[PDB]
Amino acid sequence: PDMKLFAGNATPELAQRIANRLYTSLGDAAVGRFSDGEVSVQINENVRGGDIFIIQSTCAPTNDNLMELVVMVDALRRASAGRITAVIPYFGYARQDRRVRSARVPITAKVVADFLSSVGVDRVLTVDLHAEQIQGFFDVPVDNVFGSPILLEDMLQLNLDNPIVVSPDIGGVVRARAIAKLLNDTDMAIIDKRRPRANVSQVMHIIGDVAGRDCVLVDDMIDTGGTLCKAAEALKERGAKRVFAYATHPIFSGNAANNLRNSVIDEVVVCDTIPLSDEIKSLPNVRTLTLSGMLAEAIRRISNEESI
Amino acid sequence: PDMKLFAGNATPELAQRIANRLYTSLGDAAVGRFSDGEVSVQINENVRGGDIFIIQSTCAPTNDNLMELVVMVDALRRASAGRITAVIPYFGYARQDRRVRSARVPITAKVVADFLSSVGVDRVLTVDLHAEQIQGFFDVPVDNVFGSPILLEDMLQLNLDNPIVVSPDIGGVVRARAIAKLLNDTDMAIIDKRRPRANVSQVMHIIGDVAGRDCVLVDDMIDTGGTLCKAAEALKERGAKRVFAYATHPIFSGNAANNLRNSVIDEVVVCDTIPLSDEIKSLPNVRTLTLSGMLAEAIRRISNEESI
Amino acid sequence: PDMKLFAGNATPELAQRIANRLYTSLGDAAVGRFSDGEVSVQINENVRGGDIFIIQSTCAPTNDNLMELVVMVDALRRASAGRITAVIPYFGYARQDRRVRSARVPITAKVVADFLSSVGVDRVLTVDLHAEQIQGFFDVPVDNVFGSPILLEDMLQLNLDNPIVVSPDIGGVVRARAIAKLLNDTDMAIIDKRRPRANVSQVMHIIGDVAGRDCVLVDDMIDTGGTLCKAAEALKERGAKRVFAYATHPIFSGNAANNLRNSVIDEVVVCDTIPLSDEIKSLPNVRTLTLSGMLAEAIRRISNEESI
Amino acid sequence: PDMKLFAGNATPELAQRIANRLYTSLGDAAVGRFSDGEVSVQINENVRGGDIFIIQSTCAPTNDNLMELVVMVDALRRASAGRITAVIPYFGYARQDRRVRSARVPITAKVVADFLSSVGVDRVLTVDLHAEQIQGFFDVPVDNVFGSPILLEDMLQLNLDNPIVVSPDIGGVVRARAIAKLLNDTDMAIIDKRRPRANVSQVMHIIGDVAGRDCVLVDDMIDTGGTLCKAAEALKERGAKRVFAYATHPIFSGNAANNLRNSVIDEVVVCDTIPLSDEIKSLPNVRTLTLSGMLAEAIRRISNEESI
Amino acid sequence: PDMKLFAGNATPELAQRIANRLYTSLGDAAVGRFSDGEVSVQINENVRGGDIFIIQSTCAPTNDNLMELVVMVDALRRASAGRITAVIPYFGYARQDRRVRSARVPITAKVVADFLSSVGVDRVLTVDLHAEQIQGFFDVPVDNVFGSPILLEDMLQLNLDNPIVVSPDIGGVVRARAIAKLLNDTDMAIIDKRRPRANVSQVMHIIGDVAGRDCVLVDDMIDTGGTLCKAAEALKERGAKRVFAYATHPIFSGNAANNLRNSVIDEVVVCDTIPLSDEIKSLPNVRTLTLSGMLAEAIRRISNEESI
Amino acid sequence: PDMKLFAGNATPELAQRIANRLYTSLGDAAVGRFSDGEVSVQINENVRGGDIFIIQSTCAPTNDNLMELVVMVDALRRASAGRITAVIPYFGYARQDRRVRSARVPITAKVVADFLSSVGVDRVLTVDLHAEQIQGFFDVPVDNVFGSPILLEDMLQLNLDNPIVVSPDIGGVVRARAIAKLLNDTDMAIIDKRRPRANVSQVMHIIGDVAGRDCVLVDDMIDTGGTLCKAAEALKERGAKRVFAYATHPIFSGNAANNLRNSVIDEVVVCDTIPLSDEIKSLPNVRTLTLSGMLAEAIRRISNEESI
Ligand SMILES: [Mg+2]
Ligand SMILES: [Mg+2]
Ligand SMILES: [Mg+2]
Ligand SMILES: [Mg+2]
Ligand SMILES: [Mg+2]
Ligand SMILES: [Mg+2]
Repeated sequence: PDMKLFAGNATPELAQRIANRLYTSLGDAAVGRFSDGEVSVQINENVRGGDIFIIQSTCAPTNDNLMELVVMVDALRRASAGRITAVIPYFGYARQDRRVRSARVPITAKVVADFLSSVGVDRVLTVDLHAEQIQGFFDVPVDNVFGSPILLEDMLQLNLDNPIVVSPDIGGVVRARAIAKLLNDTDMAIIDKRRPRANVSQVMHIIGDVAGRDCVLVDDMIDTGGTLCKAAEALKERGAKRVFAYATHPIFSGNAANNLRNSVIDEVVVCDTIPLSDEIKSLPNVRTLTLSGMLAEAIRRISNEESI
Repeated sequence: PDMKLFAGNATPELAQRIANRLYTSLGDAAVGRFSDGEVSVQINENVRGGDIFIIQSTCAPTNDNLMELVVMVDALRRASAGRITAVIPYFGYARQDRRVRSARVPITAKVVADFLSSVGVDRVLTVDLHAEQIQGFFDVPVDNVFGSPILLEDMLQLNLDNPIVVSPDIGGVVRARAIAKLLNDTDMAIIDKRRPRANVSQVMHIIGDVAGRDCVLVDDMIDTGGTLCKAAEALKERGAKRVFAYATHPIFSGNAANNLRNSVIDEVVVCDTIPLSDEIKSLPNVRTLTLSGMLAEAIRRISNEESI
Repeated sequence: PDMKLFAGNATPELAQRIANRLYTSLGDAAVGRFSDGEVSVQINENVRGGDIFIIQSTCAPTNDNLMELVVMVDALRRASAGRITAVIPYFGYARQDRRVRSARVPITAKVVADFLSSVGVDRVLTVDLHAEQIQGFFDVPVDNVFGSPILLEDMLQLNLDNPIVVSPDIGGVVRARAIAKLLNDTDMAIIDKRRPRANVSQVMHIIGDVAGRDCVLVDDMIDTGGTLCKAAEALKERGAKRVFAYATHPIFSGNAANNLRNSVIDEVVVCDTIPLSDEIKSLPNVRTLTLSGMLAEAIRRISNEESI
Repeated sequence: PDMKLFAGNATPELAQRIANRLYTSLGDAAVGRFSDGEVSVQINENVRGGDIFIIQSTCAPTNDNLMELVVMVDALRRASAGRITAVIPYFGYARQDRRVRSARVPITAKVVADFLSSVGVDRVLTVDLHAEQIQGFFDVPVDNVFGSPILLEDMLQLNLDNPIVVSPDIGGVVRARAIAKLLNDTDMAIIDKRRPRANVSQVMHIIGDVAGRDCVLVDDMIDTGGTLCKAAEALKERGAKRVFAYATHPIFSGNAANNLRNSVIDEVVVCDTIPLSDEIKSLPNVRTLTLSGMLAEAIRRISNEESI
Repeated sequence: PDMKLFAGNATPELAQRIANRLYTSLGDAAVGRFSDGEVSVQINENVRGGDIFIIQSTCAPTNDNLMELVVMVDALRRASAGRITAVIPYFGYARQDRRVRSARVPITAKVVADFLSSVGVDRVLTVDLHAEQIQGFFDVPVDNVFGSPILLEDMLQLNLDNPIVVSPDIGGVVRARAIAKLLNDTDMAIIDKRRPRANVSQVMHIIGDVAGRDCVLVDDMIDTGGTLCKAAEALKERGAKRVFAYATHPIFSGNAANNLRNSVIDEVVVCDTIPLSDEIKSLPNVRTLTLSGMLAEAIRRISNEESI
Repeated sequence: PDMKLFAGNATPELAQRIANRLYTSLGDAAVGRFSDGEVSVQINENVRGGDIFIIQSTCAPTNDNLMELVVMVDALRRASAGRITAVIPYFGYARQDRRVRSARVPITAKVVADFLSSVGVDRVLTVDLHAEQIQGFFDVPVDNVFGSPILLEDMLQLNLDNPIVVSPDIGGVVRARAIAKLLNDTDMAIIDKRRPRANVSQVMHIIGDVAGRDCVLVDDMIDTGGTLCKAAEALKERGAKRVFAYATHPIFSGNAANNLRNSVIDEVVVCDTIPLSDEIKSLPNVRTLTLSGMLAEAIRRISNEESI
C-alpha cells in the first residue's frame, strides 16, 4: 500500500528486524534530543496519505520513549498521515491499571491510553499486555498479540525431558495453565504467597507434585528476577531436574543480572520486545527469541486480513 | 448537604434500605414504561444544585435497568443537578472486558462506561467489580467497594468448625487467597480446569489437603451455579465436612435454583446487590447479608471524607 | 464495494428482504443473549476495511434492540470496520425530544443519538422520524427517508372512490396536508382536540366537509390505536364511505389489536419497519407494504450517489 | 450570590430592564468593534468565581450578535467565571433545524448550539423557540420560556369583544390551539395552504366559522408580515370585526413595516425580545409588551429555585 | 480525484482565479442571506465521497464571512463530503491570540479554530498568519503558506535602484530581516516605538543608515495605513529615494485610502487575499499581485504531494 | 479554603518556598520511581473537595518531570479533587509552537497542553512563556506571570551606572524594548543576525550607540549561553562598561557553565524557576532571584481575587 514504518529510539534493533522481514526499510526521520533533553522530531519524507506504523516499545527510559512516540504521532498527523498505527511491543505502565481500596493512585495505563488517543493514534499493537482489559482502556482498535506460540515452539525445539509447567506466583496461574494445556498437559503448579507473620520471608510452599520433574517456569515478564529465583530454588528443593524460565518481556530493572547469575535456573528464555542491557547481554543463562516475524505478519495483515 | 437519593426499578428494596440507614427517603420520581416498553422518567422534585445519588444495579433486566439509569442521569443533568453519583451495586456487563485472540467481540463494559460518561455521570459506586481494571474504563472517579468485610464477619459469626477457604476455579484464586489471608490463614485450594480430550466432563481434580476440613467456597458471583456445585461435590468427595458457598453477587440465571437445591452445599450466603427471584427466595440453602449499611456509609462519606 | 450487511434481532425478516433486493446475504454474526439477559455479540467474519451497514430498528423490545445495535457497532469498530452505517427503519425513543415547561424529563432521543455517536456510528438511515429535527440531534449525516411514496402508490393502486385525506390529530396536520397535496388535492380535515371540562371524552368535533366522502386517514405511526379509532368513528358519523388508515410505523402496543378489530376502519395499511405481532398478524383489517426496496436503494446509493 | 449580568449590543435596552427588576446594574465590559469589524471584548471587572449571565439575543445583525456572545463567553471562561448562563431571548437561526428530503443544507441551529457548547456555555435561556426540539440540540440545560402568559394577560386586559383565536398557517396550529385552550376556548381556525397550480396566489381558503367574530391571530414570530396580512384580509373578508395580531418575536425583516401599515390588522402586539426598527417604532398599529419581568424572575430563580 | 472547489462570498474573484489555474470551475451552491440576515446555504451538487475545498477568506464582513464558511462546512459534512479543506487566504481574528497581563480578553483566534474543528474541518490553508503559533491553535493539519516568494519576485521585477529592506515596527522585525536575507542582504532598519511622556507623537526615531537609499518597507498586513505612512515620512526625512510598501494582506479599514493618497509612499504592493474596496481600487499608488497560482498549486498538491 | 499544595520532584526547593510564604506545608504524597523508571505516585492525604495546586516546572528531566505532573493530576482527579491548578513556573517544550515551511515537526507545546487538558487540569500558572500564544494552546484559563517586576527591582537595587537595555537577538527585541520602557528609557539595541555566506561566524554587527555605556542584556531564558556570550563580547568591543545578563529561566543545557565562566559578562542574574546545577551553583558570575513570593501571591489570589 502506502505502508511506511518509522522507529523511535526505544527498540531500533527490533524495528529493523520487522523491516527486514517486510522487505522494506525504516522511513527517514530525525528522532533525538535537543541539548536540554526535550525530544526533537522531524519526519524527513512525505507521509501524506500514508498508512504509517510507528514501531516503538514504551520501555526504560519509559517516559522518554513514550514521549518520543507521542510526539512522532503528532508530527505525522499534522503531516497528513492517512492512518497511524502505534506498534508498542512492550506497553509501558501496563501494571498500573486500578485503584485498589480506593488508593489515591493514578491509573497510568489509562492515562497513556488517553494520551495516545488524544495525539491521534488510530490503532495499537502490543504483545502480551499485563492485563488484557487494557484493550478496553482504549477507544480504538487494539491487537494484543500473544508471544506464546514462539515460546512453546522453542520449548518443543529442546523438549528432551519430562516436563511440566509452573506458575511463579498467585497472578500468573491463568497464564501458566494456558501454556500447560497448549503443551501436552500435564501439568500445573503454584507458589506461596505465604505471609504473615514474624519474618517477611519467601518463597514458603509450593502446591503440586514436582518429584524428579524437569520444570518450565513461565510468566508475562521479568523484573528484578527475585520473583523467579525464589521459585526456582523452591522448585529445585523438590528435586526438579532443570528449571527453564520463559517470559515475553525482559525488563530486568534493579539488580536483575546479579539475581540471574546467582539463580538456580538452567536457562532463561525471553522475547526481544525490550533490548537487553550489556550486563544481561554478557550472561550465559539467557537467550532471546525474536517476535520480529510475528510482528511483521501482524503489521502486514493490516494490509488488510484478520488475525489469527 | 443537598444530598438526594433516587432509585430506579433495578434494586428498589436495597435503595430503601440505604435510605433508612441515612435517615432520609427516596426522592419523588416517576420511573416506569410507556405502553410500548420505552422507559418513562420524570423527576418530580427540584434537584437544582443538588448532590444526587442514583441507586440502581444494572442487573437482569439488564438493558432495561441500564437504560433507566442512563435516562435518569440525563433528566437530572438537564434539571441542573449539582453533581450526579451513580451507585451501581452490581455492575452489569462487567465480565465483557477484552477481545481475546482479537475476537470480533464488543468490550461492552467499556461501552457502558462511555455511555455513563456521555450522559453526565460524575462518579460511580459499585461493589466487587469482576475485574478492577474497569475502574480504568471510566474517565471519572470510581469507588469499587469490597463486600468481603461483611462476608468474613458472617463467616466468623458462625465459625464453630475447622475451616479452610477454597477457590471454585482458575480465575478466583486471587480473590480466594485474599480471604484466606484475611481469615487466620490457613488455607488454600484450587480446582480443575482439566480438559482435553474425549469427554467434556468437570470437575476433574482438586489441589490441596481437604481431608476432614469444614470448607468455605468463595467467588465474586454466582451464575447458573454449576461452577460451585461441581466444586462442592468434588470437595465433599474428599471428606469435606460442610461446604459453605459465599459470594457477593447473586445473579442466578438459567436453572440456578434447581442446581442449588440439587447441590451438596450446606449453606449459600450472598449479598443483596441483586434481588433474589421467587424460586431462590423459596429455598432454605440460601441466606442474604445486606450491603445497605456499607453503601450508606460510602455514599455519606461523599459528604465528604475518604475511604477506608 | 466492501459492502456488508449485518442484522441484529429487532427486524430480521426485513433485513433479509433488503439483502435479497441487493443480491447479497446477511453477514455471519452471532447475536443473542447470555443466560442472564446480557447481549452476546460476535462478528464471525472479517470486516476489516469494510463499508458495513447494520440493519436494526430500535423497536419493542426497545432497550434490548438498542443495546444489540450499540454493542454490534462497538464490536465492528474494534474490528477495524472501514465505515459503520446504522440503518434504523424505526427510530425508537423518537417521541421524547423536548422538555416542555421545563419538565424534569430526559430528552431520550438525543441520549440515543449521543450513545450512537459515542460508540462510533458514521451515518444513520431511518424512515419517517416523529420530528425531523432529530436529524440535528446527531453530529453525523442522517438520511431520514419518507415512506410516503409507497403509501401513495398503494392508495392509487386501489383508488376507485372519491377520496380525501384526514389528519387524525392536532400534530399530524403537517404530515396530512403534504399527502393531500401529493395526491390530487383536495382535500383536508382536522380533529378535536377538545377538552375542558367535565368529562374527559374524545373525539369531540371535526373540521372540514366529509359528507359522503371515502376517507383516507394518515399518520406517522400507530400506537394503541385509540387515536385512529376515535377519528374513524367520528369520520363515519359524518357519512364517510370507507375509512382507510395509512401509516409507516406499526407499533401496536397495549390492546391495539382489540381496538383495531373493534374499529370501524375498513382497511389499515402499514409499512414493515416493525414486525407485526401474532395478534395483528391474525387480523383481516391489516395489510403491510414493504420498505425493503426503498431501503435497499438508499443503502446501495451509499455506493455512492445522492437521494432523491 | 456572585450573580453578574453582562450585555452585548444585540438587546441593550432589554438587558437594562432585566437589570432594573433585579435591582442591580450591567457589569463593566467594553463590547464593540475594531476599525475592521472584528468584535473587541474586554471584561472590565473581576468575574472570578462568579455566576454570570450574558443577556444577548442572536438577532439582526445575527452573526455579529452571535459572535459577540460567543467571544464574551470565551473571555469570561478564561477569566475563571464560576458559571456562564447565556440568555438569548430570541434564538437566531432557530428555523434551520432539519435537512428535508436530504437537502444539502446546514442544520445551523445545531451548529450554533455546538459553537455555544464549545466556547463553554453552562446553560441557556431563550423565549419561545421555533421548535422545542432545539432543547435537544444542546448538551446542557436549556430553559425555553413561554412568552404567552404575558400575551394572554394583555389579551384579557383589552377583552371587550367576542373573541376567537386563529392560526395564521399550517405550522402554528399547535401554538394557536394551546392559546385557544388557555383562553376560554372556543375557538379555532386554520389557513390555506393551497397551491397548485396556475397562479401562485395566497391566501386561498380558511376553515372555521368566523361570521362576526372579533379575531385574535397568534404566531411565534413576525418576519416580512406577508404571512399575517394575507390572513388578516382573509379573516376580514369573513366579517371578522377586529384582527389583533399577537406574537413573541418581532423580526420584521424586508418591507415588514410597509406590509403592516398596508395591513388590515387593527393592532399588532409583540414582546421586546428584539429591538424595533425606527420604521416600526414610528407606527401606530404596533405595541410592545416586556418580557423583562419574566426574564428577571427566570434568571433570579437560578438562585436557585425551579420553574414554574 | 473527486476534488471540488466551493466559494462563499468573502473572496469570489480570487476563488474563480484559483479555479481557472486548476482548469475546473466552482461547484454549484447557493450561498446568500435570508431577508433577515441569516446566511442561507444549499450545496446544489453531489459531494458524497468528494475531496472538497472551500475557498473563503474570513475578512470584512468578518463574522458574516466566517459564518458562511462555518455553515458551508456543516452542510458538506452532513452531505457526506469525503474530506473538507478550508482555504482561508486571510485568517480573520488572527491578531487576537493571547491574554496579556491576564486581560479578561477572548483568544478569539483560538475560538475560531475550535469552531472550525467542531463543525468538521479536516485541514486549513491560510497565507501568512499574524503569528505562526496559530497553527497550534488547531488540532488538525494547517499549511500556512508564505506569500513572500511572489513579493520578492515583484521586488526583483522592478529592482533598478539600491535597495534596502525596512521593518515598519517593533513586531515585524522578524518578518523584515527574513526578506532582507532572502534578497541580497544588506540591509535592515527598525522604527520607534518611543513614548513616554508628554505628547503621544509618532514616529520618533529610526535605527539604521538610510542616507540616499531607495527603500522597501514590508509587513504582513496594512490596516488604517497610519503604521506605514508614519514610517514612510520618517524614511523620506533621511533622504530615502523611493519608499515601496509591500505586504500580503490589504485590510484597509478606517480611512486607509485617505492615508495612502496622503502618504509619501511611491508604490504600495499587496496580494489579493482580500478584495480591494472601490476607494483603494481607484488609487494609483496601489497594485495587487495574485496568490491565485500559489493557492492553486498548494490545493492541487493535496492531490497529494508535499510542500515546498 | 481547602487549598492544598503538592510538589513533584522538578522544583522541590521552590515549592517549599511558595509554601513558606503561604504559611502552609506541602501535602503528603509519595512521588518517585519504580525500580524500572516508571513514576510511582500516591497521594497520602484526603484531597476530596480540595482546591489543589501542583507546583512542578517541566524542566530537565523534562519528560520525567512532565509525566510526574500528568500522573499526579490523574491521581488527584480520581481522588475527587475539587479543582486542579497546575503551576508550571517553567513550561517545558514551550519553544516548539509552529510548523515553519510546513516542516513535518510536532507542535509539542500544544501536545503537552492537550495532554494536560485530557488528564483534567482546570487552570495553569507559568512564568514568562516563550510565546504568549501558548495561552491559546489551552482550552482552560492560563495565567502567564511576568518575572520582570522582580528583575527590574534588582536592576534598580544595584543601579549605580548609566545604563541601557540590550536585546541579545532578533526575537527578543519585543521583550527588551518593554524593559527599556519600564526602566527610564533610553535605551535600545539589537544584534546580528548576519549570515551569509562563507564562514558561519557570529556575532557580526550591533545596531545602537554603545560608547561607554554600562549595559543590561535581557532575554526570556538562557540555554547553552552562546547566545549571550557572543553578544557580551560584541557589546564590550564597543566600550560597554559592564554587561549584566538578566533572564527568567536558567536552563543551562550543554556546556553553559564553561561558556559563562569563559564569558565577559560581569554578573548573570536569573530567577529560580529552574534549579541550578552544581556547576552553575559553583560559579561567582551567577545570582538567583526568587519568584517564590510572586508565585505565592498568584496562587493565593486564586482565593479568589484577580491579577494585577
Ligand atoms: Mg519480579
Ligand atoms: Mg456459573
Ligand atoms: Mg395512539
Ligand atoms: Mg412571514
Ligand atoms: Mg495599521
Ligand atoms: Mg542559547
